[PDB]
Amino acid sequence: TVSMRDMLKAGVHFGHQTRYWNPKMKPFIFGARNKVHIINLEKTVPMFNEALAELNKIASRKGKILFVGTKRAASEAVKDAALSCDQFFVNHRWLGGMLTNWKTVRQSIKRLKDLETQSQDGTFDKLTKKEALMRTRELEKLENSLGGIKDMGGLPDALFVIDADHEHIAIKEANNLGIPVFAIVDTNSDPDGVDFVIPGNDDAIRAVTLYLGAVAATVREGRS
Amino acid sequence: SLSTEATAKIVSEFGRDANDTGSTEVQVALLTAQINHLQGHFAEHKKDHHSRRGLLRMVSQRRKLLDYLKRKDVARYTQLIERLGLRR
Amino acid sequence: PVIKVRENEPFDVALRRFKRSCEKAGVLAEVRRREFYEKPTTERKRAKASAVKRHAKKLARENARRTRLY
Amino acid sequence: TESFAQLFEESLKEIETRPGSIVRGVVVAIDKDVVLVDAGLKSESAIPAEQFKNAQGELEIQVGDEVDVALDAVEDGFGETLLSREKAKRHEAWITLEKAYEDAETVTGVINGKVKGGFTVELNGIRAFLPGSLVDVRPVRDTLHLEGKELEFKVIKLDQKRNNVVVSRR
Amino acid sequence: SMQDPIADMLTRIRNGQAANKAAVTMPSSKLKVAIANVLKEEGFIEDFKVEGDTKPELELTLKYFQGKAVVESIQRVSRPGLRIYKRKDELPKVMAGLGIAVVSTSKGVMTDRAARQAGLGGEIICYVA
Amino acid sequence: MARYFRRRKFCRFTAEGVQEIDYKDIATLKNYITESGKIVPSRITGTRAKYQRQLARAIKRARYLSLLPYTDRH
RNA sequence: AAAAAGGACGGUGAGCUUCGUGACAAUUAA
RNA sequence: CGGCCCCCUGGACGAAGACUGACGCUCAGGUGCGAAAGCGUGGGGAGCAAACAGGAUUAGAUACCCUGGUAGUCCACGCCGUAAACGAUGUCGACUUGGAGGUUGUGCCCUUGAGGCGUGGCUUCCGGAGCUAACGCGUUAAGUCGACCGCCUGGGGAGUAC
Ligand SMILES: [Mg+2]
Ligand SMILES: [Mg+2]
Ligand SMILES: [Mg+2]
Ligand SMILES: [Mg+2]
Ligand SMILES: [Mg+2]
Ligand SMILES: [Mg+2]
Ligand SMILES: [Mg+2]
Ligand SMILES: [Mg+2]
Ligand SMILES: [Mg+2]
Ligand SMILES: [Mg+2]
Ligand SMILES: [Mg+2]
Ligand SMILES: [Mg+2]
Repeated sequence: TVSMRDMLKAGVHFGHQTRYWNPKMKPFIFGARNKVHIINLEKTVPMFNEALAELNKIASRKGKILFVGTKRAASEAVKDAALSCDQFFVNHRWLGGMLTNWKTVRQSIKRLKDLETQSQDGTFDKLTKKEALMRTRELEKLENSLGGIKDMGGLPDALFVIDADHEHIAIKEANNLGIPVFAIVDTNSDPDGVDFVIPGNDDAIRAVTLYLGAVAATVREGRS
Repeated sequence: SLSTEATAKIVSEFGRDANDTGSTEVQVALLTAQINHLQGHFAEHKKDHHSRRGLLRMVSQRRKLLDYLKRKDVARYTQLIERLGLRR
Repeated sequence: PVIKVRENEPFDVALRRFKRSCEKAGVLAEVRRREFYEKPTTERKRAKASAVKRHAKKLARENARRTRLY
Repeated sequence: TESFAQLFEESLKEIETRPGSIVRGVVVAIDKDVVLVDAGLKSESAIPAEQFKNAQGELEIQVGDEVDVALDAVEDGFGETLLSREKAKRHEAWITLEKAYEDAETVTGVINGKVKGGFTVELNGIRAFLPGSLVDVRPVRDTLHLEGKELEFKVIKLDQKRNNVVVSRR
Repeated sequence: SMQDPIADMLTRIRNGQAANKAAVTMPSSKLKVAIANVLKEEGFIEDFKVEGDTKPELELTLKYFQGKAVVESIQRVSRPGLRIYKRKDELPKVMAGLGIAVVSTSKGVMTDRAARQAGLGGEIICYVA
Repeated sequence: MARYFRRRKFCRFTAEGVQEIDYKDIATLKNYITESGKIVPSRITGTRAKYQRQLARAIKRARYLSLLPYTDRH
């Protein structure tokens, strides 16, 4: 339901400097102002809407959505969005192999879940100091990164990615398993691995919130 | 490197008018004029091979145009060769 | 590099100014090049080598501003 | 909906910005080391707080404040924009000196030393030349007494190619 | 110098298909138009057009199905250095009949199937698959 | 005094689009020859290759006419 | 008459040989 | 091919056009050019320096190092026609996403400047697809093709014998 006006205010049309553009992004580039590319919104809006529909359709059939964003500017934003829609997110460093090596990272998930339980019950009495502090740091790391996927359970039904270039590793694994990919592709990004291309700004808090809000609304709608 | 007046003159007697600078007869006459001019220069400075490469290049170019001519309008050729000081 | 000592100029600072003037003129480096004789071919390589080195400095003066170390 | 061409033509006119121009940023968040500012650009800028702080170092800016900061880039910083405010303050210093030149306004400084043809003077971090015999109306034989004191000055010439401000109290 | 315009056409088609070009421009000629005219009936190209009178320009609209080149392969058979002529009984089958061979017969330029139905041989211009 | 000769490394010659620097002119040239009479590299002075060649040619002609020394040593 | 992106520091070595022939590879799966 | 100057002279490139009208590409044999060393004749001679001599080092040192030093290096006029003569990549033409620098033309725009937007030639470095045994090459291809020539078919014997 997002309108061209709101996207224009958020700076979605803004691309990167001409020094970094990828020529495969030419069809979605409207032009360059002051050596900065401008994304052609007249092509994004019809195509973005078609993606939003399919996401609603996937959410209608109990689909699982995995939001991927690692920029510290947008890390918390993605977290909040996923929490709202009871989805999953990875705000910390993407560990290689969540998707290709899922049957192994499950063990780390299992360790995380026991640590969440057995530390609240056990540490209080059996502190001893040293071991308690050690396991506490351990917990931090794991959750800080794997906290959003502890209860995910299995393979996702769709991927939502910010800055397809930065998270190229995540897209590769999703492509290997045939999981559909929805990525925000900037001018310096590679759209070859993306099944649903959304050309827009991936670096602005304003723009990223817009995108996350849009996607969050549609998925909740399908769920209901 | 030919002077402007010499180029303008040579065009007149070999071309229909002042703008027919491209006809084959004009090209041969222009080439022949420079071969004769560079001959006095090239008898001396015997080691000027770099300028000598240029002379052979116009000689080769003149050979193709004269051969091209003889193929068509044979007459024109004979008038040209008699008017110029070239054996062949 | 001709240096003239001015009034109320300490001798030590005049010598220090002399070190810079010779250094900026490259007198010591020049004499080193000309002490022995260099061969046309070799030198050319050294020059091109240093030139590639400076080109790499440029390509490292940028793009390197990314990634982490700790 | 309005055509993108017309919309972007609109957007740039309410913005009026360019690498050489000045921008009107909006303060988003105030952190210990940096301040988040939005100038309508493609990315928030984490501008260090000391740039916004006044000469005395007290926080004069609050969330939501409008700041006439200078533009540095748009995505040079790892794809992010950088903003400058000390340069805007430097511009403020230069323009008030220009007013002192034209409108005869007063700019205050300190005489730092004496040179062959006059005095070296300090104007908020700028070097100035004060002619020896034009310091004051009264022809005092020993003019050294005014060194090291805060004094008003009027700009006679401003050379950007040397950062040299020729000034006199006359 | 340019000595085989037909091979230039094959490279223009092959390179544009590999580069995902929408359209390709080239100098025009009767034979090129005739080959492009033949290409239309089998669906290898979208459309062709001719602009200009002193210096005609042949314009072909390339075709893609799933973002992939329609012309998988094309290669020259008869070349200026080596002319290839085939009798009707010996006419080659390109891409097991799924592709076509452009044959210049006495009745004009046609495909291998058209020559086979008409019982005619000729010069094998190119293989398309 | 306030002696300060900050050089932002721009082409003085380019300003005026000099079609050809002149050897005869001395004052201008001097502002680009080091005390030890050596030619300052374009890396430091920032001049374009086209004008430096004119500059180098002109200074060497001036040098022949003994308007400026080859070296300070004499 | 400055702010690192550092312009470059030349300081230097005397000499210090050769290891007999063939054999440690040895295996693969249903 | 590197001081400066003069005389004679070759090629390249650009702008706006005019003219000729396929006059083109490649090329066995052929011909010319072709670093250095070397050779012939006549000059010249500083420095440097094969050979050579002496002094060192070493078990020896017909070497490296040191002190000397002839041919040669220079000039004139001939000869030789060999080089890791290398981009180890023959020439010509077309085509196949980009980025930065260098150099050299040229068009337009409040010239507003120590500006902006194009459009040619040459050249350097990153690199996409593609290609490649890999390294790598990558619009200046080692990519996709066309025209022509040279050349290779195990190492050694041997680039040798006749
Ligand atoms: Mg031959
Ligand atoms: Mg010799
Ligand atoms: Mg001799
Ligand atoms: Mg002799
Ligand atoms: Mg001895
Ligand atoms: Mg001996
Ligand atoms: Mg010796
Ligand atoms: Mg050979
Ligand atoms: Mg060579
Ligand atoms: Mg070999
Ligand atoms: Mg490369
Ligand atoms: Mg032999």
